[PDB]
Amino acid sequence: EKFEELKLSQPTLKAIEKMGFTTMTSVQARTIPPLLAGRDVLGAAKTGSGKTLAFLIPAIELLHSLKFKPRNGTGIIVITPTRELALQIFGVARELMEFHSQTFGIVIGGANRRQEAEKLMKGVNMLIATPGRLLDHLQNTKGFVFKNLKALIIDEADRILEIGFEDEMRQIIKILPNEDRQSMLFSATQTTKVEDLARISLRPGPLFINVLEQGYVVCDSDKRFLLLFSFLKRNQKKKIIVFLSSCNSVKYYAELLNYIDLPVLELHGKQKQQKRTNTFFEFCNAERGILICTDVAARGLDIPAVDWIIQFDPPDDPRDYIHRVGRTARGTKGKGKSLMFLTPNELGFLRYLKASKVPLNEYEFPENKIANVQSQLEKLIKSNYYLHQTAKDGYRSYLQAYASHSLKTVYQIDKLDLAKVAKSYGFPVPPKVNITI
Amino acid sequence: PYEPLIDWFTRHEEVMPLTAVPEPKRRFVPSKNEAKRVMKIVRAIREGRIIP
Amino acid sequence: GAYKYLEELQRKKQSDVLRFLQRVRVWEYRQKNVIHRAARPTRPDKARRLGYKAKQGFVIYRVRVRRRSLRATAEERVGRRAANLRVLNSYWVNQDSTYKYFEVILVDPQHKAIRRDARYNWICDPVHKHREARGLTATGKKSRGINKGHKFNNTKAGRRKTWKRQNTLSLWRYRK
Amino acid sequence: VTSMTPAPKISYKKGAASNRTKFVRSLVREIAGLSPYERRLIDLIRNSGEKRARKVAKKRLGSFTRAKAKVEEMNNIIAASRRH
Amino acid sequence: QRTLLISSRGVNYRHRHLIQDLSGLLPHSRKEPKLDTKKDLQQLNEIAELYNCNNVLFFEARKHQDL
Amino acid sequence: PEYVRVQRQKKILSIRLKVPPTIAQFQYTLDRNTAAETFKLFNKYRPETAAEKKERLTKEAAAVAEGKSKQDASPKPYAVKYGLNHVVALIENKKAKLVLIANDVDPIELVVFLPALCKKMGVPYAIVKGKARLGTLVNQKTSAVAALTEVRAEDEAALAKLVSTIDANFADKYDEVKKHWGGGILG
RNA sequence: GUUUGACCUCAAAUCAGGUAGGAGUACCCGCUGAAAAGCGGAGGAAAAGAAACCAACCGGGAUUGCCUUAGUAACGGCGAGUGAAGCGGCAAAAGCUCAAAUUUGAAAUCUGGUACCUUCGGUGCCCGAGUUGUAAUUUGGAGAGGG
RNA sequence: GUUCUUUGUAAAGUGCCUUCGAAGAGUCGAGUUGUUUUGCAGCUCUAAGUGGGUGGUAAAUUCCAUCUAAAGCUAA
Repeated sequence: EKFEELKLSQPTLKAIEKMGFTTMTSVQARTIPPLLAGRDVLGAAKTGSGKTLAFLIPAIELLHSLKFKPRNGTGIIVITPTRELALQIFGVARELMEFHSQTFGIVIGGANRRQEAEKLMKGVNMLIATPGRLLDHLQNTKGFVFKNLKALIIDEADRILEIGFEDEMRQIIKILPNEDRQSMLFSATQTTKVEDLARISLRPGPLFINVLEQGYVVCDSDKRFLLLFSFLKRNQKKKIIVFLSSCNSVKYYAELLNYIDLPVLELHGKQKQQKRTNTFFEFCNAERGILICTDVAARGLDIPAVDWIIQFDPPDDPRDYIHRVGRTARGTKGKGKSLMFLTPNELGFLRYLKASKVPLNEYEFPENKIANVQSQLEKLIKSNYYLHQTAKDGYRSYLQAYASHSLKTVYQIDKLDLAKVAKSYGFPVPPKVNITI
Repeated sequence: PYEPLIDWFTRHEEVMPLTAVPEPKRRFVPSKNEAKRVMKIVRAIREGRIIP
Repeated sequence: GAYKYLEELQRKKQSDVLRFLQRVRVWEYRQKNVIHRAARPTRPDKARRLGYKAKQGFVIYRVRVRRRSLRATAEERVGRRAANLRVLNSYWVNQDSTYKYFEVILVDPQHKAIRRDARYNWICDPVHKHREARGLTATGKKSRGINKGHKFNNTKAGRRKTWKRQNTLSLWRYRK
Repeated sequence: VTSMTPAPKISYKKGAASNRTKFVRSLVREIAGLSPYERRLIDLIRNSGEKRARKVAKKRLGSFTRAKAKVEEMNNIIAASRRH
Repeated sequence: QRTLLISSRGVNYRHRHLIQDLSGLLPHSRKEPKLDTKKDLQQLNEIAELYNCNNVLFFEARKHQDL
Repeated sequence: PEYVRVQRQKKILSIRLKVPPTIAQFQYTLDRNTAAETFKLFNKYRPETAAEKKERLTKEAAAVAEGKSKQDASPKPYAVKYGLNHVVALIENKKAKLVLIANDVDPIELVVFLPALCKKMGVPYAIVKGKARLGTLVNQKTSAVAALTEVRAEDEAALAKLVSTIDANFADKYDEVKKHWGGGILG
């Protein structure tokens, strides 16, 4: 069916029109009448099917049917493992709530605690959060309007369990009310301990719908962005997609490289989704273009057969990266050459690549061929306030992305020279970011 | 008695500042208060109270 | 700013450097008079949080007192000496077995910087004559004991006040 | 008569300590050195144990929980100096 | 046995002089300066452990009226 | 007189007694040629005087008064930085490329944290001799601090070798004797 | 360089401009104090005054004063007698300012002298004061940077 | 009320988003002495920063309440 066929409030209709959605994906078209019906649900769907919007529509329907004040309650609660997925879900949800009247917020470990605290003191009518920081905010923030719980959703309980936040989740649900609460949850696969949390969460009986060499380039953390720029100039007139972690670094690298006037398309959660669709369409039809994107915005959509996969940032799911390069090779008869940047702290990832048993190719670097624009970068950052702030934001979100990373054995912040990271961003002195180290 | 000073805390060096204070706009652009004083002198010369 | 360094270093008084400076300065001030003019506050942060500004119309006296309170008497001495000045405030710096040392900020209401600059022009009012003589300073209000709390009860002068409450009788036109 | 939840006003003093003020205090600590009873106190730990150390520190102080913090602080100094 | 007598911050003078008299009574009692908290009491055990006392005595004065 | 008697009796009672090692880092200071080249550096970066400031203001204001709005272009002013809270403010970013510290301040405690603070922040501090010589290069009576951050490209190579010169001459020579209790020998 | 100069300190001025004292003292505020006197300091009022408050409630909301609380609580050879306060009702109602992180792309601040002017001042110029911090902005009820 | 001028990328306010988000130490407090009926003063000692002050509360390895001291002004 269509989104515009179903019974909806008119600002939600304007929202769906402006997000470009008319049609429905089939599994979400299945789950939406139980989503309106008020039953609990679990669901198996691929990461990036639009399954955010699938719950976003009847959640805002519930908030519209209840019309309660921002002081009145919180209601819709969203639990999501990754800070990046949290920002993507939030950025999709912003315009949806913006045509609506209610309130939207963020709770993320790695954000400023007095910020999130003051937002909770004001009250937030739709919460999106990481599991670890929720125990802090429920146990510590006073006066926060918790007793309502109109609903609750979990996304990718595989990833919560694979991180290991499930005990935190049990403490949360033991804090959570149940009788007003309905629980909806999406997870592409399932295990037993997923189902144990599901048996606690799902208050009625639910009906549920279930439907090769790599490049690796070891570089120091300062010169890696420069080498990306050099390799991108050398491979100009070849379409290449670069995978990042943080949307701020996406926007900043895109604005930077457009200031260096080589044509670059950005693709991130802060990008408006109609503009996002325009950029993806222009990349797919232009066939010689630079695409900067995060990991999971790239996960959310199928990829044309590309000259290069370049992964600059650390991965969200390395297992999904191993499956993703295999499905990329088997899907694309045109050869797509995959590479990842490495830092000399990261070589244990390589042995996990040796756990993946796929072959590996080391791609070498000449120190003579260095683009040498870093002085121009620093003069630019000392010049432009706007570029200075976007550079600081990419740096900040980059470090918070490392903070939010699961594999500590692959990534330790203690290993990293933040001076070189700042010089890669172009700062001679690393700016202060309030990060537990 | 007396004994030489222990430098336990100095020997670890901070690679970052203390405060995450955002940089102000006025550090990057030409100075505003300068220009207000300029326009003060301009208004005085337009009134002829200051001779060129 | 550097004032937080001075305050936190100031809280560690019996630390070696501060007692060294204290032991030098007590002898150095012992060379001079009972009352004299200091060029600058030796504890500038304490003077700031007591209200000092570095401009004309702010006079710093250093005063020596033998071991009322000692601090309030120290304020009364420089209040008697520089009558044209109005006493802003005072603070401890140093002491000996023989004498305690205080550093007192006084403000002149005659200087045009003080007569303008409306953060401080209130001290030009003749109701602010000799605040130390009436105990209207900070140490004066402490020794009078004027705050809010059940810990604060009728004490000495207020005791005579409530003795006054027992001493006078109130009668209306129509007797109640 | 039913309910209404106020936004709880917590003083900014009660929030936390900053990185800045911890840096300030710890940087004052090595510069100021030790006061003479602290010079006594580290030695008294090293000689006759934290029992007698806490007792002497409480005698130097007025109360007991401050003597806890003082002894724990000098233990932090010994741990910062001797191993490192 | 050794013994410890502890008061709270609440004092009236008639409320106070009894503690003096009791310290005059038991010599193995002590006359420690008064504690801050009327509410936290586990620390006193440590205090008795630091004073090697076998029975510890604590005086709570609520509102300068109740002992 | 009395004041001559006291100013001669001062610096006797100091050296007679044990000074703490956080003092006497002062007067373990920079030698002759290196301080000379440091002053040759900072006189290249004198700040603008009030007269020169007001003069340029009158020039550009007479320009706009004719109007005759010539252009809108000026790179930046570069100068030394000399406000004490401003000097500390330029640290804890860090921005101070070099700091000069006067040995003689009568409230010494204004200054005593600055060597340890630039030590932990890694800022190349140097203890200079005489705050009057600081005030001369900054159009004040005294200054007691001297921070320098922004340098033209003509002078940046001189800056780095001066930093290496100071870290050789100051940080290597006087670091262990900084820890030692100075003075104590009677007069 | 045995010279010269920055400072810093301390003196001196028949230098310029100001200011303190004494009287009175009904009321006010401090200090001392017997069987009150005294001292010191002000004003038309003074003081106090914007909670490190009161409460335990369906909470209240700077200070001041009146009525009530109340001759109660409490204290006292629990003898002589001493002797409150919360709340309530009313009068009156008013709130503000510093000190903490940089303006660093320009000490932006002010006294004084002089020349004029529309003079409880204004403008200009010049000495000074001031970075050992004068301005703007911010006093938790936050606030700041940006957008 | 009339009348003359006042802008210079001048100053401010409201909502939303983002990034931050620093405060009164010889003080608090403790002991003693005097003084007062609990404060004040002297002498000695002398702190903390999710801190501190104060009060109820307990089904008890308690919970909750309520303010921000050690800076200042303010008519009636």
